[PDB]
Amino acid sequence: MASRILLNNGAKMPILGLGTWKSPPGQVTEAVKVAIDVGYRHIDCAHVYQNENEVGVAIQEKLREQVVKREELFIVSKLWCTYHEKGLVKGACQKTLSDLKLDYLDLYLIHWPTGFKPGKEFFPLDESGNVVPSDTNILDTWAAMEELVDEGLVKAIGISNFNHLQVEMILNKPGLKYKPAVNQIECHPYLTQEKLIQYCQSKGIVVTAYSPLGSPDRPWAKPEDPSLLEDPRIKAIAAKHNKTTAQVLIRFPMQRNLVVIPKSVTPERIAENFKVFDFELSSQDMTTLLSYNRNWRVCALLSCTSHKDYPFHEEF
Ligand SMILES: NC(=O)c1ccc[n+]([C@@H]2O[C@H](COP(=O)([O-])OP(=O)(O)OC[C@H]3O[C@@H](n4cnc5c(N)ncnc54)[C@H](OP(=O)(O)O)[C@@H]3O)[C@@H](O)[C@H]2O)c1
Repeated sequence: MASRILLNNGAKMPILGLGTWKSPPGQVTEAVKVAIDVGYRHIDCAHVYQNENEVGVAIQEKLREQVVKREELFIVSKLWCTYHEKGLVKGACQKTLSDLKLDYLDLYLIHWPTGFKPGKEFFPLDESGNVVPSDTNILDTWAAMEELVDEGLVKAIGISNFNHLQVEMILNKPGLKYKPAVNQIECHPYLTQEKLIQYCQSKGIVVTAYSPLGSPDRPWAKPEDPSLLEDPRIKAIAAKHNKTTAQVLIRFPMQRNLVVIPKSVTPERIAENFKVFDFELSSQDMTTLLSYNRNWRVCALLSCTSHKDYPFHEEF
């Protein structure tokens, strides 16, 4: 298992990163400092997580402390849906850069294919509860992303939560200047994503798997929901390999040539989750884990199911 994957912009991306959604602002600075101390070189961020300033304090301290060089870090952030307009993308990117204390991002993603009305609210509502869309389409927002590469603000651009028709729309864009480097999608044994992964990989797009542990801290969790970390079948694979269930769930996407971004703010778990470069799941184990697919999503963007660009009506 090599530690980095080559992207279609010629840069290398670490295959294991630290997620930061739901990491409290008073804990995430320590989480990121611990992560860099124990070997993580990739941090996954987003403006909508409301904690980039605190992530940036950790990054800056470790760069100042010469624990790591900027060229060795791979920092990812994401353009939120209320900034898809051509004239707002640069300022959104620069706010993220200012918060993270960076003068460039390694990778900047369109967070969702759905544009929303600009304004202070991240989910602007009509008086009945539906998301108010933007009329800007995915192709014009992609051209604005391409401008960020040409201005030196980001080294690579990509997409997140795009279905295969939407990836194809980008690839078929008239005048396309830069292909997406990455599609970041939910992926774990209950949402195995074979068709969309195959498609992206065949096009040279690297896939990043989010919520690899099934996001047990997601806000909308219901007791009745399936639970990866408690599934006795997965616990049995882990026991056979003398690893934790989380370590099996992180190694699984790595062996599919995916990048994976488990989140923790607990120092012991941050270190445990990185200790996945020293064992191998067999092909039988991989096929067994794939067999647990049930098309179950943590993140279904349920307030946006009538948006023209809602991604999850499509079979993949
Ligand atoms: N592009 C998108 O739309 C999108 C959507 C969702 C997620 N993401 C990204 O993907 C990252 C990961 O997904 P996620 O945050 O949904 O969830 P996740 O990584 O699947 O699970 C995080 C949860 O697992 C717990 N945990 C971590 N390591 C553990 C271990 N070794 N043993 C037991 N429990 C453990 C964490 O607890 P503690 O933190 O308390 O330790 C937290 O409650 C996000 O943080 C974000 O960066 C992106």
